[PDB]
Amino acid sequence: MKAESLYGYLKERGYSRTFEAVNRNIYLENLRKVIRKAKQSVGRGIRSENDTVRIIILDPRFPEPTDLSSKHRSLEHIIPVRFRREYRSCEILSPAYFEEDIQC
Amino acid sequence: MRTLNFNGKISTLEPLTVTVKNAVSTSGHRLPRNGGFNAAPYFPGTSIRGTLRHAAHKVIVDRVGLNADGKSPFDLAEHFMLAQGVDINGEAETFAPGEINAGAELRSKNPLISLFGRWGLSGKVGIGNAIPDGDNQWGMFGGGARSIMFQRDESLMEFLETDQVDRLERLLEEQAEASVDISQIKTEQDALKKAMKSADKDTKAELQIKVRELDEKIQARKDQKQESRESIRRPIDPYEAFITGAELSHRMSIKNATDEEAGLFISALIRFAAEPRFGGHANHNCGLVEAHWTVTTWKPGELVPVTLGEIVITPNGVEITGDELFAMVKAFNENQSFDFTAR
Amino acid sequence: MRTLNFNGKISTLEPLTVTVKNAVSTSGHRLPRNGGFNAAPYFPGTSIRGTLRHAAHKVIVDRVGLNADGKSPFDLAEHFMLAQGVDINGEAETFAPGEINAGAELRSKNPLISLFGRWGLSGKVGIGNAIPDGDNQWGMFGGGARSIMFQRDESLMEFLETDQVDRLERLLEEQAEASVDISQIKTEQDALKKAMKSADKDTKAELQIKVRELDEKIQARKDQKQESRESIRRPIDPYEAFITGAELSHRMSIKNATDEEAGLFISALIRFAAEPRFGGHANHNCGLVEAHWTVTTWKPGELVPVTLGEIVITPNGVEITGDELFAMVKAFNENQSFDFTA
Amino acid sequence: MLNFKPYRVIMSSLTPVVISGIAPSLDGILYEALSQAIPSNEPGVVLARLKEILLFNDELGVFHASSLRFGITPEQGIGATTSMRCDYLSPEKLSTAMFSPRTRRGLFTRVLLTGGPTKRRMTTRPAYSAPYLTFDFVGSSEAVEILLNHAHVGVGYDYFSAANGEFNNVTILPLDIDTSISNEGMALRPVPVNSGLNGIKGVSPLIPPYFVGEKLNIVHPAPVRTQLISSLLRG
DNA sequence: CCCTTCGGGAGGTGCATCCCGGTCTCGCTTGGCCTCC
DNA sequence: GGAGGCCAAGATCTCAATTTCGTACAAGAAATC
Repeated sequence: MKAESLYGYLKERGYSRTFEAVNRNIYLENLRKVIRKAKQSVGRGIRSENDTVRIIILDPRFPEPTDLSSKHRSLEHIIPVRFRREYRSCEILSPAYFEEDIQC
Repeated sequence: MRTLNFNGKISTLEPLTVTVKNAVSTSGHRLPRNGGFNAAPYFPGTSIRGTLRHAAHKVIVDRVGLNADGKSPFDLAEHFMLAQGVDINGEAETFAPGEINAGAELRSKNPLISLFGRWGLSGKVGIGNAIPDGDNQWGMFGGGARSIMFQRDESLMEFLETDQVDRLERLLEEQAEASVDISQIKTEQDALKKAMKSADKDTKAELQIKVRELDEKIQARKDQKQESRESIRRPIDPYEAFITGAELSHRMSIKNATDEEAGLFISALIRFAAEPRFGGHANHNCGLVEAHWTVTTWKPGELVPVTLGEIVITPNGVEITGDELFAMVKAFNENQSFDFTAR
Repeated sequence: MRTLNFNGKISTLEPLTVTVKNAVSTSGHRLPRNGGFNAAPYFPGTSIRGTLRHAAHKVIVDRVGLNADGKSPFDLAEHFMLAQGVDINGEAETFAPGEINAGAELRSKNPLISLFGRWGLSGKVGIGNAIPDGDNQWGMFGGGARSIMFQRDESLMEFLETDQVDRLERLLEEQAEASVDISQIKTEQDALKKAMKSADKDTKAELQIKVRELDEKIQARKDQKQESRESIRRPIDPYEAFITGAELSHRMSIKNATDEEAGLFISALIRFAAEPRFGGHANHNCGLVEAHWTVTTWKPGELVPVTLGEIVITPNGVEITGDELFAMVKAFNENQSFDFTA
Repeated sequence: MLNFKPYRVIMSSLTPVVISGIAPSLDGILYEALSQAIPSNEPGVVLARLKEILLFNDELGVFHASSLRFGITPEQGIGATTSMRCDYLSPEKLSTAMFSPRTRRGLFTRVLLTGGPTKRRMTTRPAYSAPYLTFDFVGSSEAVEILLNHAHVGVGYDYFSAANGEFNNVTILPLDIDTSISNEGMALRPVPVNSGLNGIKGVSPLIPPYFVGEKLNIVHPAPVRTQLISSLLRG
């Protein structure tokens, strides 16, 4: 209904964007709210310079380091820039089969 | 020579439906979708454009006048040229690419072809898709089931002679036996349709040919029914349609519209308002729509467009506001220099 | 001299489609995809660049106006120089190859040839592609069927005179029988394409020419139709477009920019907003777009973007924002020393 | 002059990449980006300012900016696509409102689009459509990231005109070993012949822009190089 | 101030269509021929 | 009589077919207009 009612807003204010467009805009806004909230969650981890936190993200949808085209790639921004190297080198609980594909 | 943008809404009076071969599949009848299975269905701009093109063709036929019996001077080739842009004679003047002012003479003397174009001639009129407003607003209408008339009311059975009553008996027994056999064959076919998913391309091939010959077996079983080829009693598959009262945002453009061509377009909208039917399933009165368009022109080089007027089509009439639209309609109506006849 | 990056979104008002030979195949009309069918389509930057070059050419034509005789001052040579940068009469300044910043005189006198280059003079406008933001923002739009008008509306038969009603009957007969004949020939053709897969190369020297002679027989049969060369009851193939209300990320840039060139570009955008159409299938109103471009520039020396304004093209109007963009437009409107001829 | 780190930049290729014989070097992309960022086309000053964001090998005369190497994922691979630039002489282009055609008896001489200097040029170029484009370079991540994200630069041929090889989602990951110039003696970018690095012989300037300056003999990598994206993100 | 009731029995079958009809092009030069300067 | 323009002719050929689906919550403070 936020998408529908916002579409009503844009329709009556004269802006021409279809309802699915407003759905997409609302989805992106919510996903950015999710990114901010998860950034807050990870910020709970480290508060003092001596803090050591083992963050376990058990969601399957958190983008893998190798999956740069993953749908929720923006969630990779949750990890602070400084700790992105350990994000790249991170232990995967349930990874997805890779191979040695000769066409490398 | 103005670029008229008709921006407006098509409210739906009776369900709006269309069967487009691409969208519909064996899963059922589905409306043309806005890019994906889980997408908002849209009424094709193709159907609206064709309906408006036939409305404009009828406008031109009535304007050119009807002879004593009622026949238009246009031949069949001209009617096809005007309504579908197809030249059956092949005499239609193909405009070799690079020809300056390609069809400017034809556009001047044929407003309808100028609007709706031809092969090798750009149609000034662009009729966009009608996208819905708000979630939902589409549903599976139609549906139901054809029913044996005599098994619903016995009073229609007093009108049949004994031989016809036994004919109905034979028809029903044949339908029952054919249904049982075809249902067994379709259960085997459905086992194959499950077996598809192990689609080793060779086994996919052989399985598909097996489904093909099962289909031929079904057709042969139905061909050996003396009385009725088709099962009389059968559920009607529902068709997806935009609900009654659905608001569908619609945008149309006439690029470089002369007053004559835009007058013809507005007259086509006026005549379409008499039978404002879009799409199919017209047996269920599907397609009736009331649509209101705001006509805005945009002088190139100016930051804002100016609203010439408004066209509202409702069951109570066609309301045209703005003197500009009236002047355009009158300019189209008062020009005698349209040789709609093929050269 | 400022590099103006127009970073912005194109919201699609009616489906946005483009026909590219490589993308389109026999399997159907598909958008350029940069990979397999599962890849993400993009609207070419070439189509947008050509459309905006056409818009700029029209702006130049209007600003120049018409002669006393009511004819554009541009001849075919000048028209093709401004429109597609091809020198037809071989009369153009063949700038030496190794000076990058060559043609400053032509760039000053001709801002259209400056923004969009000619052959041998690098253009200043790099118009990038409209990349979709989402995953399901394309679809097989169009599609339908060219229905025989008289088999849909019976009332249209009351207009046909009998000497044309029998002509219609003959046309339908010929269409039907020619179409079952073409169907049989196509069935032989696809059976032969199945047989190609068991190729031993003894038959293949014959099979492809056999296929070609079957296509020739198809063309002969189509020619045999006396009353209509092409079947009218055609199922129209769908074309792949970007969905209505598709948010496509668009990056456009002007390189180092005299106020006049940037003003010409902004005027071209203002004239394109009159008919904001990208791509073809204009019969279905395809291409109608509204786009908000944030005009950023680079700080002198520093590597940081400063936002100079916004170009919001919408059906309701063009909202040029930022005093500097207005200054560029005014500079282009003034400085009437431009000599677009040659 | 600033502290420079080995970085590997991986970006999503959005349009097919057209390679001008020699693989596009990241130093050329950065030179174009700087030419846009400092509004001046002089090679000397742009080069002088490129050294401040890229390491420059003085004894070798090349920038520490590896050539293009396509990152191919198990789902999408290096593909052969054609970058097609085609003249569209529309009816509106072919109209008296924009130009005065030469007239003969009031008929306008149609433009001969079939052939001749006024033809519909259908220029087809080979392009490579890989899911990812990768470069390696020894430089400041901040400046190169800003340039690649906001400067109007793509990978390949004439990104301004044809819009070839546009990219987004530029990701920079620091490397452990400098893999910009050399890797097990295999040259990863245009390097002079005398450097002792092996590869493919060619003629091109060592420093950008690669279309001005004497074309001296160089050894350059295979124009189309492919690596698994997993192997590239391993570091 | 009392005190809010247990239960009982939840379908049987039909029938799921037939059919169309899937385009032109064009990316080049060249001279032969046909009209104009 | 020379100079533009329209139109027909010229050798065979090179190649590959996806099969739809997002996202599923909590509470910070309060003289609110």
